[PDB]
Amino acid sequence: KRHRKVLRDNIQGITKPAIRRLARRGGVKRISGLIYEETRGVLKVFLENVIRDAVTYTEHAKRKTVTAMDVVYALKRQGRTLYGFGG
Amino acid sequence: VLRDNIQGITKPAIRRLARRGGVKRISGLIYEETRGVLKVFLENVIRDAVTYTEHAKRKTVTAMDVVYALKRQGRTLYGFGG
Amino acid sequence: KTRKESYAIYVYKVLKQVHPDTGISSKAMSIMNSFVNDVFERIAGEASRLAHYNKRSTITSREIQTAVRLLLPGELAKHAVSEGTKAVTKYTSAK
Amino acid sequence: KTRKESYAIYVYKVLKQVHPDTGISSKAMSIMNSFVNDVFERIAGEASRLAHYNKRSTITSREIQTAVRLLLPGELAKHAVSEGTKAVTKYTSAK
Amino acid sequence: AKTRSSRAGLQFPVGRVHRLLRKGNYAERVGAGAPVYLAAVLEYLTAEILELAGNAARDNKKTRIIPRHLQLAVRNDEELNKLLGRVTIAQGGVLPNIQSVLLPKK
Amino acid sequence: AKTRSSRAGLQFPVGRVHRLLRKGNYAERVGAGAPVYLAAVLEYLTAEILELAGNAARDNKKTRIIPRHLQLAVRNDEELNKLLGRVTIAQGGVLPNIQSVLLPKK
Amino acid sequence: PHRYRPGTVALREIRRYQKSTELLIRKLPFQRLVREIAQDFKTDLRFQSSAVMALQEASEAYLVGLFEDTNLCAIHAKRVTIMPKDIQLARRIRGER
Amino acid sequence: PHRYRPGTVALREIRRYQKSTELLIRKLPFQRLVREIAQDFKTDLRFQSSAVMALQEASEAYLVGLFEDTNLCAIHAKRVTIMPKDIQLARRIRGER
DNA sequence: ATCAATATCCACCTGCAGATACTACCAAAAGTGTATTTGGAAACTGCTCCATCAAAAGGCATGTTCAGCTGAATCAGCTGAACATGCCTTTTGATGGAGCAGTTTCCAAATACACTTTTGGTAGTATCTGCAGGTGGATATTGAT
DNA sequence: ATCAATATCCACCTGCAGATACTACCAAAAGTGTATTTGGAAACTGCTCCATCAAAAGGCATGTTCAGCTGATTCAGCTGAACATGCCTTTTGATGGAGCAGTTTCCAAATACACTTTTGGTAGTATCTGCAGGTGGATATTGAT
Ligand SMILES: [Mg+2]
Repeated sequence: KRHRKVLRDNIQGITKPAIRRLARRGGVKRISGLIYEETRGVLKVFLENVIRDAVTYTEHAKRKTVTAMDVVYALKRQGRTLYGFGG
Repeated sequence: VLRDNIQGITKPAIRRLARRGGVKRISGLIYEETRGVLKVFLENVIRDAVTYTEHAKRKTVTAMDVVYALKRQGRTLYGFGG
Repeated sequence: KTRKESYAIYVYKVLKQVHPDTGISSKAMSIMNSFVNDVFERIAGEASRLAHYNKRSTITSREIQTAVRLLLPGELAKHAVSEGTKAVTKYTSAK
Repeated sequence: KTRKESYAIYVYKVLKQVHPDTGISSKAMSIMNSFVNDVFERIAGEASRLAHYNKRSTITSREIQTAVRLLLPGELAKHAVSEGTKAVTKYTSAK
Repeated sequence: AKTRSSRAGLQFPVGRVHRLLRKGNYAERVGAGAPVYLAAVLEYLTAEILELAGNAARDNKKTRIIPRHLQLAVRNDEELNKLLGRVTIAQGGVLPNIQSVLLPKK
Repeated sequence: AKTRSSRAGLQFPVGRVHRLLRKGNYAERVGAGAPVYLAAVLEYLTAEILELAGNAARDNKKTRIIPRHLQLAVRNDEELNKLLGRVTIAQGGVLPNIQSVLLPKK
Repeated sequence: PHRYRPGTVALREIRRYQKSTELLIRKLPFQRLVREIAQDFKTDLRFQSSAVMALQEASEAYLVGLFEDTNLCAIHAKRVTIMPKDIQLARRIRGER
Repeated sequence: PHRYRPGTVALREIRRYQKSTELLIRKLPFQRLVREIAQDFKTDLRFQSSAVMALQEASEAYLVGLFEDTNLCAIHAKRVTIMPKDIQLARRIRGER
């Protein structure tokens, strides 16, 4: 490794059109201008909660790699069971 | 003067519950609606409680049958054992 | 060389029984595997609790039976109870 | 005739430290007992899963710790962890 | 030399199920009919989902069930929908469903 | 003859907790410190609630804690409220709270 | 002949009932409804007194909270009067529907 | 030139996206967000690519279902436009806030 | 109604990523017969649970009357959809290097298990007392004028 | 503004429901001494995960234009709040009566244990085939007029 990259503001990588698509799938016809920042914030909380639990499982196992299983168990704890990734 | 048991859950009692829930004004249709919801609530919980009773080979539903039923229904109750 | 079990071959047999000329993608199979594991733990979990509640130390087919009635909705519960009872009965007389 | 075990005495002792001239109603005690039992079950159940996930046969204080971190909210987790490690330290260095 | 599966009339592996019940520490003892009953329940459930899923495959002119087919099966069926009310099927999408008022004209 | 609770400096029964852990089928084996740790955590949380519950009795001109005080303690504290977010404390009632739009026009 | 404005007594009852903890449905009618419903699952059933009580506590806590959400839904539609559609919306978002 | 009326294309997009199952957020930006959030919890983490994919499937399924609930809240208010107050009401009734 | 721009449809073609096809250990089923242990079974006995009715205790049903809320109608200001244009960012498919999972085999530290002494915790039973509920009188809120 | 009706607040009093306190067992703690069982520690080999760079492949960003939605305003009609009068159901509490949980003690069936043999299910390597994605031309939907 020559260096290591600094991650900042990646929430803006969740673009207005991507958010619009998700709304569309959710059956939404018309979208107020403020929705995009609100959704970004809601997604950030969602990810924080799940990643925190996933990472806790990673650490408990003394690993440095977050496995699909860490995420699946994290998701399960939070009443958001996922099928298709090993549990 | 017959009148089904559900109707025993009276307008004023439903009114009182609403009040504890901070409700100021209540449409006349709410009373029937509420009775319906309470019935579905009681069905789901009682069913599971009785399933516990039957399993224990009893003819009496215990507090614990109910407590366990509420737990598994995501409605944990404190103060009645367990 | 690392070993990993799944219910896939069983899911595939059952698939072959109900839709003889129908296949299944590996991702669909992965979901089917998840589903079985998921329902396995829920039934076994309920059975576990049920035993404890009654100061039993054994999980018998009667615990699984009650767990199924607790866990599954109405019509699925009814039919799963048949198939379970049926299988147990056959297993007893077959031996 | 049978003995009915309860956390009530310990709850009562802890009440005395925290509020020496405060008592407690029957029902309020019952609630406190439920609360201890519930939290017991949640912590243990999570610790149990941790061991299973990691192919271990033992529930050590490490599982309890991780379990607490998973279950308790931020600041409550922090203090609980310190109280736990404290208790384990005092107990180990005990001749 | 007979499997307990074939003894019970089951495609699902009873030996396996007995074993997993042991390792899961659900109780001290596991009765002999427990894994037989559970394997039958598991098999019943997967047959029910596979049936409806295969039908969804067919309604979409396909030979191979994919996750979307499993999702259509589950979500279109009241009881499977509830059983899996709090589960996400990766790559399942959603049911086509547009609310009335959102449609044009009067 | 000295108790593990006194050794660990605890009011809560380390002995009982160890037992309850074994007879809970949570795992094949239970390490020595686990019940110590667990017991501490239970004691801690109890003291947290009893503290705030005591305070609540105090504010209401009372010396005996009733369910109401436990309710006020729990639901007025963000963290306890979340921990107990899906729990019902019998005879607790609710926090006084009226939505401001329902207030008469001052 | 003094008369209180519509909603004044309502507000008063909110304060009164939010202050207390008594159960708000009469015990007996609740008991009948419990037993009636139980009867369809198993006949000739008996109930511990505390079992009925547990059921009432849980039911009333359930319904009170549902009225809070219901109320929020009515306020969302810029009303102050709860309606069935408010209950229906609350239950749908809760995943009860 | 030809122009569709406001809402026509929107309804088209609803049918299209409700028909398909691919992820609607871009693979890499979502990856960055995961790594950033995680890094703030713990430095020097790696991710199995399928851990990231599992998070994406979970995240998109949460968001699509939140928008259905949100949409229901807008329509409750007799609107066809979702607003932050709609998301907030959904999340409150869901017990998320 | 017609007329035309643009989206959608269904059906067929085709190579290829992702299925299904044949194969050879081995972890895990099955079998077989000692040895333990559970939990129905049966017979109890004693709390609670149902019923009654007696008491009082009290809350709820019904009718009238009007305040003020909800919903319809109307409208302007302006947000948010559609779409044109220009270009960055993600996607995809290389490669290579290290960083870390994951498999295996050692024993030292730790937990089980069994058995014997020594409590702490519980049920029974006997005292003590917070406070629910009532009373009186002072003043606050609300609503009319 | 005043004037009054009624709700609300505080202080003080009191008996008893529901606390705390004191006691005599004993099931389950802790003690003591072998009997297994575990999951780091070191030492492998060996992938996936990360990083980069180039080309390819598409989606994103921004400005413009105006359709039609949101939210403010105003209004009238109806419906739900308030409250009087008026009846009947619930609460209370012996009674006491009996049922059925919960207590104890039994043993026979079923479960754990252990070993030795026999699979079935998995990982490795090598052909088959649904269908994604492209294209074609036929037809549907939308919106102008
Ligand atoms: Mg950072």
